[PDB]
Amino acid sequence: DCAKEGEVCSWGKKCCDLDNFYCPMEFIPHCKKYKPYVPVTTNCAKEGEVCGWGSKCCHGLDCPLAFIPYCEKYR
Amino acid sequence: DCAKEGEVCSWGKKCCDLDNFYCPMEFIPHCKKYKPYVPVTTNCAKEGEVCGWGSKCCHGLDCPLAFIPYCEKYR
Amino acid sequence: VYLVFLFGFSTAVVTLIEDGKYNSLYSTCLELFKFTIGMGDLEFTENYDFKAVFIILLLAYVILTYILLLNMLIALMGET
Amino acid sequence: KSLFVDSYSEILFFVQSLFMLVSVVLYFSQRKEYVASMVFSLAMGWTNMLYYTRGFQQMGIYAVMIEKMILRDLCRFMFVYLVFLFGFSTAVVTLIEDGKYNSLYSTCLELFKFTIGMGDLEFTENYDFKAVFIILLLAYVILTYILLLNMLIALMGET
Amino acid sequence: KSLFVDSYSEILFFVQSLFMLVSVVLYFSQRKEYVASMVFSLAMGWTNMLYYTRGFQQMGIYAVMIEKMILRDLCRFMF
Ligand SMILES: CCCCCCCCCCCCC(=O)O[C@@H](COC(=O)CCC)COP(=O)(O)O[C@H]1[C@H](O)[C@@H](O)[C@@H](O)[C@@H](O)[C@@H]1O
Ligand SMILES: CCCCCCCCCCCCC(=O)O[C@@H](COC(=O)CCC)COP(=O)(O)O[C@H]1[C@H](O)[C@@H](O)[C@@H](O)[C@@H](O)[C@@H]1O
Ligand SMILES: CCCCCCCCCCC(=O)O[C@H](COC(=O)CCCCC)COP(=O)(O)OCCN
Ligand SMILES: CCCCCCCCCCC(=O)O[C@H](COC(=O)CCCCC)COP(=O)(O)OCCN
Ligand SMILES: CCCCCCCCCCC(=O)O[C@H](COC(=O)CCCCC)COP(=O)(O)OCCN
Ligand SMILES: CCCCCCCCCCC(=O)O[C@H](COC(=O)CCCCC)COP(=O)(O)OCCN
Repeated sequence: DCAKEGEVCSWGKKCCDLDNFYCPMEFIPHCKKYKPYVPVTTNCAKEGEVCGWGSKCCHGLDCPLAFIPYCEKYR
Repeated sequence: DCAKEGEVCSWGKKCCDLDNFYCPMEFIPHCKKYKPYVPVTTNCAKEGEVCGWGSKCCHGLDCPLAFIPYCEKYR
Repeated sequence: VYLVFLFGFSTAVVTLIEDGKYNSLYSTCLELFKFTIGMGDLEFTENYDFKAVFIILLLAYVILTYILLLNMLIALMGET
Repeated sequence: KSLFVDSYSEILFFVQSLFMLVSVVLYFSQRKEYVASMVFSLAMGWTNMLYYTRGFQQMGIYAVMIEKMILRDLCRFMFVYLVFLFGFSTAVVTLIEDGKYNSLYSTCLELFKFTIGMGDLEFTENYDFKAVFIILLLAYVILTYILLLNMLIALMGET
Repeated sequence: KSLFVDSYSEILFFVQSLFMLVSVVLYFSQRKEYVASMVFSLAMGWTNMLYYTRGFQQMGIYAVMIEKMILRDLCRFMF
């Protein structure tokens, strides 16, 4: 049968229902429940600010690939 | 402007709308129209018959990866 | 020598994982051959039963074939 | 010291036998882990076919050359390679605590993939310290892939 | 002359120390950038383990060969 949360997985035994639980990659992994998607909020960088060097950007922007990238609206 | 069907593409000029366009990979390509799609008609192989060696299965079936494969009702 | 190593690790992998692209010797032999020419598929997105034993076999195979034997072939051609 | 330096084939055949016996013990103890033992016997059992390459001169000399490549060249390579891998792995895990890089094991695998030519220099994810990550990965790739891995081929040629 | 032609290991240990001090300065100034200075000092540190390969003959000669490979061959190829 399947392994429940908190039990050792992948040594000949899968986790239970995979919409709710997963087996991580850690060489003796234990089944863990998923976690929700918390949205990004303050402490992010805003539009026109230096992204990448220690501060990500909020939802409505993209941080380009450049040496000193600035977040911008992507259309 | 864009190039119409039959004109030479990719030498500094894209063709017009994607619904009737594909610039082939031919080193002097011409804009061509997407043909309609027909499913696998007759002359296919049937389930339990040999596939791969000059005959392909019909759309309800699939040909596995083996030296002498046979059409199977996949899933 | 290469075919001896290939068939050995192929049989082991097929025995370990009976399903999901490794349900035959032909498929598993091809998938392990792809590692030799540098286009392997080390994704590990699948939920196999004996993962973390699978990984040890693949790492051992890769070290034996890719790093050791191929560079040895280059050395021997240079000697010839 | 004699076993540590000589009679390797006896050790390998013995270890194959040990894996088989442990597999039988786990079989009759009503465990599923016996398969994990069994395959380690099987994968060894084919490689020990090379023992029989003696008795044919060309293949025998080839096998002896394999033996000296393993002991003299590969053993020195792997020590330095593991030191560099572990160093950059710890740095990357410290920098980026989330998503393929939240453990030493996952990060070690993802860095190991670069050496065998199936890396992942994508940088599509939204990390806090992107653009430092790129510098670390470029340094790692230059040090391992270009310098050390070709140096191994040169040393094998000399040997 | 000897600051670049010779005595590499003294320079590399010194540069590791400089990265550590810059990390401390950034730490107490309320800047997250102190992480960036930290990890470089970590990544250099595990590389400076090769300094101790002397005292073992085979690894010592191997490390000297690595030094010469960097300074002779790689520095033209990269150009
Ligand atoms: C998951 C599993 C994968 C692991 C597979 C690992 C590779 C197996 C490769 C197949 C090896 C079989 C074999 O052919 O055995 C090899 C030993 O394996 C190795 O090379 C290193 C193993 C590390 C030769 O051993 P040999 O008995 O010939 O030793 C010699 C004496 O006989 C002789 O009298 C002289 O004293 C001479 O100096 C001695 O050396
Ligand atoms: C995140 C970014 C990491 C960058 C890391 C870059 C690789 C470091 C590799 C490990 C370096 C440790 C080491 O051990 O450094 C090596 C050399 O460094 C290099 O490989 C190139 C550095 C540039 C030995 O330095 P050494 O002090 O012994 O110099 C020798 C004198 O002792 C002796 O008297 C002789 O006169 C001799 O001619 C001198 O050379
Ligand atoms: C030859 C080619 C090698 C390439 C692969 C290298 C993988 C080594 C993993 C290093 C490691 O550091 O592995 C950690 C320690 O365990 C071991 O793995 C012991 C066996 C390792 C024996 C050296 C993983 O443990 P963890 O619980 O997942 O730590 C995560 C904390 N949250
Ligand atoms: C060893 C292997 C090397 C592979 C990676 C090479 C990347 C080099 C980029 C070259 C460059 O020329 O980089 C441009 C100039 O700036 C710098 O980056 C200076 C610092 C660079 C120090 C040399 C990028 O600037 P940008 O603003 O993003 O240009 C976009 C304009 N809209
Ligand atoms: C160094 C790495 C090489 C890899 C790429 C090789 C490309 C050559 C293709 C050969 C060919 O067969 O190319 C034919 C002619 O094109 C040319 O190529 C001309 C130049 C040939 C002179 C060398 C194909 O004819 P087509 O009109 O382009 O396509 C219609 C077909 N029904
Ligand atoms: C040089 C590089 C080689 C890389 C590719 C090697 C692929 C060969 C696979 C070997 C094998 O062992 O192939 C099996 C036996 O058949 C043959 O293929 C005979 C011809 C083989 C001649 C020796 C596959 O048969 P199957 O029916 O699909 O078995 C699955 C049962 N469900």
